[PDB]
Amino acid sequence: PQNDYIERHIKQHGKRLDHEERKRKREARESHKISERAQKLTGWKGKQFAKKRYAEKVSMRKKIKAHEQSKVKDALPTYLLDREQKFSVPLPKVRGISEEEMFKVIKTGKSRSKSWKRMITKHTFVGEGFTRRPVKMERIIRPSALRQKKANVTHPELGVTVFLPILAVKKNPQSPMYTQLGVLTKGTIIEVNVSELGMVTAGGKVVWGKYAQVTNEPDRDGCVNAVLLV
Amino acid sequence: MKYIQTEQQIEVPEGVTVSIKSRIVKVVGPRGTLTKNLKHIDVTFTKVNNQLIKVAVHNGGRKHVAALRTVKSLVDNMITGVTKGYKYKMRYVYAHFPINVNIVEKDGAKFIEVRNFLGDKKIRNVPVRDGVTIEFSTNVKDEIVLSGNSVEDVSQNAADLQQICRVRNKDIRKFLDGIYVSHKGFIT
Amino acid sequence: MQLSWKDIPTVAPANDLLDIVLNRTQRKTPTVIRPGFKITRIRAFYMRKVKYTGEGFVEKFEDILKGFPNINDVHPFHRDLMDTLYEKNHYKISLAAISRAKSLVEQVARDYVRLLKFGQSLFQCKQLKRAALGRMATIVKKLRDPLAYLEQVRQHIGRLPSIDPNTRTLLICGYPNVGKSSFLRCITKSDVDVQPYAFTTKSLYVGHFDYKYLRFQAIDTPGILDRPTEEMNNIEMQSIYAIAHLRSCVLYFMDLSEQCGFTIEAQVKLFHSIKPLF
Amino acid sequence: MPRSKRSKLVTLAQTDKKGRENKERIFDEVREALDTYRYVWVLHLDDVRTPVLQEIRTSWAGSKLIMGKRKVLQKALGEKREEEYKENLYQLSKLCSGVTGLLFTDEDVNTVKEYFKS
Amino acid sequence: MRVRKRQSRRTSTKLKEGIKKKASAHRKKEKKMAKKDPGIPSNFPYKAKILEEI
Amino acid sequence: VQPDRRWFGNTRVISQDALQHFRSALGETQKDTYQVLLRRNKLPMSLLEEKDADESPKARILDTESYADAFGPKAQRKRPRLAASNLEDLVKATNEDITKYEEKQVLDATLGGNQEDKENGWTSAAKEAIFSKGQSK
Amino acid sequence: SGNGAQGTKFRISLGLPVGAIMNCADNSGARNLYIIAVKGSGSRLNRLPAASLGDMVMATVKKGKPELRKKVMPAIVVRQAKSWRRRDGVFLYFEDNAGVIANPKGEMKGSAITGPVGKECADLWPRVASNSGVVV
RNA sequence: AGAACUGGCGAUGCGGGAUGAACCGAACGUAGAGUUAAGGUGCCGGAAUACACGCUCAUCAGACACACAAAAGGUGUUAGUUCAUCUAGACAGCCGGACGGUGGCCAUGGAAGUCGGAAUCCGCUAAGGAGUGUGUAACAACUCACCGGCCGAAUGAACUA
RNA sequence: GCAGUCAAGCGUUCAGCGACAUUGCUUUUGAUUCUUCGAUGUCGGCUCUUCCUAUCAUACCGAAGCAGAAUUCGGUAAGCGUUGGAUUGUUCACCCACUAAUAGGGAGUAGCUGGGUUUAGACCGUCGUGAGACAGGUUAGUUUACCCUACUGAU
Ligand SMILES: [Mg+2]
Repeated sequence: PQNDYIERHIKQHGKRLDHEERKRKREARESHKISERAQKLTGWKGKQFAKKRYAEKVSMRKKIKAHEQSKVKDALPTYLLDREQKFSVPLPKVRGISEEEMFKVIKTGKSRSKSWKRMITKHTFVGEGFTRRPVKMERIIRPSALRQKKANVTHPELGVTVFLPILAVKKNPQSPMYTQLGVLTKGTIIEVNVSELGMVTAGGKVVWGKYAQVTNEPDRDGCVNAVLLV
Repeated sequence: MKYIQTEQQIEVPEGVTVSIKSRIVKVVGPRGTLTKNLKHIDVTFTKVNNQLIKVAVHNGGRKHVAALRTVKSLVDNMITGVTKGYKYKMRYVYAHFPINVNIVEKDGAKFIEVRNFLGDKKIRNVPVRDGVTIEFSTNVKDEIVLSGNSVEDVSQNAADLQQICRVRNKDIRKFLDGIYVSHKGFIT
Repeated sequence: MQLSWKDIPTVAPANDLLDIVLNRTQRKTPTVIRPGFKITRIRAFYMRKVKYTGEGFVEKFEDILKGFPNINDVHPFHRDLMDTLYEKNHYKISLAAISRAKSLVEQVARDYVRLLKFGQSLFQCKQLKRAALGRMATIVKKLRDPLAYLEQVRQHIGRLPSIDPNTRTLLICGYPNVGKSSFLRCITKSDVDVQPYAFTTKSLYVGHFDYKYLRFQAIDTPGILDRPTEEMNNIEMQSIYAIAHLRSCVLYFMDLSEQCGFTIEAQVKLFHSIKPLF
Repeated sequence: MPRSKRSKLVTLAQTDKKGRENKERIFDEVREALDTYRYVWVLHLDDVRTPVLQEIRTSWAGSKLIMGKRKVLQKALGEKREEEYKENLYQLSKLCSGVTGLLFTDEDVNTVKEYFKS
Repeated sequence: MRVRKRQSRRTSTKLKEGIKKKASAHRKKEKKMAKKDPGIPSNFPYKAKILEEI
Repeated sequence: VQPDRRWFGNTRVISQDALQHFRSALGETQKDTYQVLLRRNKLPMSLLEEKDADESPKARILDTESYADAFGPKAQRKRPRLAASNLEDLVKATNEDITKYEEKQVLDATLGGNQEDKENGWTSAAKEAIFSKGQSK
Repeated sequence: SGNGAQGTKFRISLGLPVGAIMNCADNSGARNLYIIAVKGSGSRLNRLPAASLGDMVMATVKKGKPELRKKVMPAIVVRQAKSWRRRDGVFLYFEDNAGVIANPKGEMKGSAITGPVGKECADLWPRVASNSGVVV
């Protein structure tokens, strides 16, 4: 131990007498083994084998193309080189969300026959001073687990995307009563803290906030994605 | 495309004769005789000049042509074994525990006995197949020579002899003890 | 722990680890659920799947973290050896990255379980479970290089020598090929190359012997040159720090023959230069 | 072969087959040397170390040694009298059997033969 | 030796109707999405005659 | 959704003078326990934070040398980086470090009582569930 | 048999189920041992693990020195009090069941053992026999 | 999903698709003879184990809807399309060369083509790439791209069905 | 998930679609995690039979720095096993004791069941001017067979 003992043993004693023949025969048989596996594997193992074969073939083709290319043979400053980088909304006419969905009837009392309550089962922004009211007064319920604070906004320019706090919701289509509720409901326009991106308009009036539109459905995702409206 | 007919040529040396039945092939020569039942192959034989035999398959497919080729190869191997014979040399290597090899006899089976392999107390007996003779080499320390007329029998015996000494559960990168086929050649 | 940290659990690369975890989650847990089942059943099934995946990833990361020797505050000699061999900065950075990935996986699993507890449809729960699995897969994929580096360093550390500094040990010093390996082989039973080429031993070699019923261990080292330590290889630094940290009594070997073409004057100059360590 | 066929061992080597272009070039060179030099010799060197071949080539800078495929050299020298490049050149081409081998030089025949003997 | 279960090949006409409806929908979807020569073959012994006629 | 110049409109633009005033106020203002906050007056706090510091966290060493370069089959890191410039400095920094490590080990061993479990092989009994309250979900 | 025990052990009556209390038979200061688990016990539905003479068990000190409280340590039963068939052809039992606390290697903590020590336990545990002044 | 047109079922028997509200056939009095639809002609089951060309060996094919799993992968098979080399000896098999400037420049304990970074320049050829891979601390040695010598004739590469 | 690069390919007639890879996303020094935020609906257990492998262990093997011990993954493998317990100021889990192991799932079971649907009782808070119910909470409150089949035995 305490060293490359296997290497020293090989250099002093060598491999097995049939080791070379065994390795050569296994290498020769590898083609038949691959062919048999391509036809015998089942139970989703065939899917993985086919995917790996596809990846290997693509990699080999790309390597061959690169080798052939080798055999054939914007104006950044010195301190920035060798470094990494109509008024229509991007998503008009979003799918309409029914009023029956997103409002789960919640039943209360020993005899659950006076529900009178509604729960919003979609992500919503509830401001900074939310402070739930008494139980007897609250009708619409938005669980805290569904309350989002920071939204992922992608900059159309520079291809850079940053995680920024949500400021407010301005225009949610489909009965903007939901806008008042603050539901995201992909297709909504929300204010975002653009201060991080350092956008400055003419006149020295640095912009720390701007509009943005959510591009992903938060119902089926654990994150909020939006496209910055430059 | 189901070729109309494909044939191959088998060369029979003057020193041996090969009588063939419907599909049973018998080879006779100085060293001995061999037989093989090829009734499952469905091929035809035909003499031309008493020294060459042509095996042909009419309306045979690619697989049938391959079977014809392997039949020709088997016939050639049998002829070579009958004429020259085959000689297999096997060497056993040990690091600490010497390997004791002896040809014991019980009821005429003539098992090959290997003892003290890697210090194991178990006695390994490898039966000797028909038509193959095993003799310990002389002037080549730690070597055993297997000879016979049939390639299949000698090869299977050598494979079994080397496999019976399998190193189980130990790192093959360190334990080099075992039995290996050092060289394959003809008796002549 | 100390003394031959050989029992570190092997760690597979990022791709292999992710594949193993996903296969285990798919196999051990049930995979059959139907839309006709109550929404509670589907929610429980998907939450259980996500929790199982998170638990598997957490267990793997915890095992990897525990296995390693925790280079900090182990021992000056062992700590310095690890720093010289595995680039202690990079080793600590990789292990901290693994620990951070573990916490990220825990947070992702908890958040996704909380979100999925409010699931309202089979498709929504399936999408949430897929999102959690994809987040875990991306976190694992981000760990590609550190896992590969840690596998190699784990192999090396398992194959490293295990000397006890507190014990009475010998140490051989001098120019390469002066006879350090030969002396170690002769004095005690050990497997060390005794070839005459420049650097026969590329690392430390240990050999035990008994004198007057007391256990002793001899240590052989590649050796050092007349360099002023401003520029030096890790091989020479290993010997330098072994001399510095170890209480061992050091023996300075010399060869007056034409071999070891650093003349007697060079040997004496090296001895004088290393005198502070002596 | 629809399937179950041999697979070529593809390797990313830098050299590529010269093709028929090299053969045509050697053919033209042989036909030019047949008239550019006063004497022609057929050298049967089955195998030789490349340094030895270069030493032989540089032994006389005032001469040219042509080698390559035997068939190409034979065709350049002519296979029949009906198309031989030079009179009786078919006879010389008929004599090549080994790994030839075609030396063109204006040096004295006796000197060349003595050098080859020594 | 301990062969496992085999998938039944029975038609299960409920599946017949389901597949018929699915195919009818798919054909309509494909139709809606729709709105939104090799020359002389080789190996022919008399391919030259085509060029002569041209 | 109807197109408009808003949404691509400017809403919350701030001026430099206001930013400077708020930055000064952050360090000037102090809180009083007898007074409680009612409104935070939504502000770009990001542009006002990042006060002066003198730490300069450790540089990204991985960028200069990757994991493979530090160690592996290639292992181009043939020499230690910034190692002690002299043998005397190495001895001075190692002899005292050994004593410090011994003192730290003694201090840690003063507590261990896991040593009894390690030696005698016994283990502490399971913590009673009653002592885990009130910490339920 | 398990670690520490030497040789094979023949089955005897199991008179010490989990949760049983047996008087301490060593001078370590413990008074009685509360058995929480039995080493080498079988796995079966609804079957409570049970110990016997010479078996190694994990038990907590219900009474005795405060230092020994709240911690579970291995113990070896020296008395059973339940009749068991000896191969010699006699059924015997002790006045009261008792055990001695020991380490996983079977080493004795107390320097002496009080009261009779079962023959099976003494034979199966060399350290117990060496620390036993009375056997049977 | 919202509409317009067009049939059936409801109120509908009968033969077929094993079994059926929508599928095919089809004009419902009681009878005799004959010819047919759709479906079938190895038995249950009335009718050719009929004739002719091919396609498939499946360690749970096939007789399964035409639609989701479905993008592809098989040194499993049959037939085709497009490009290449070829008696100026086609592919594959055996033996020889695989040079010299040269151990090319940076670091180096060791780095000679094959641990790492920029080059990757030129002479002689039939050919030699500052090197395709195995291995030595270091070369050495083995081997490949190509070429050369022996037999000889079709062979190779990508796609379609 | 969204926002981008490349194209093995498809192709308004070969501008558009597009496989495998790939960048931004959600404190680099194992340091902490003292967040653990609404499931309006139950789950969890006593006896007991069978079945699936997507195999925890036993059986046979390959690949792993597999020197040993020991450990990881993978191939076949359901023949046999997969346990004794604390916790309801909750128990959609959990800890520690052994054992080779304490793997995941279906048939569920008016056979028994504790939480839950709970009915005229009763006690504290909210609403309402009231009858009363609720955001709560606490508490006291049919049931087979001798008929047929199914199974175990017997003429
Ligand atoms: Mg040496």
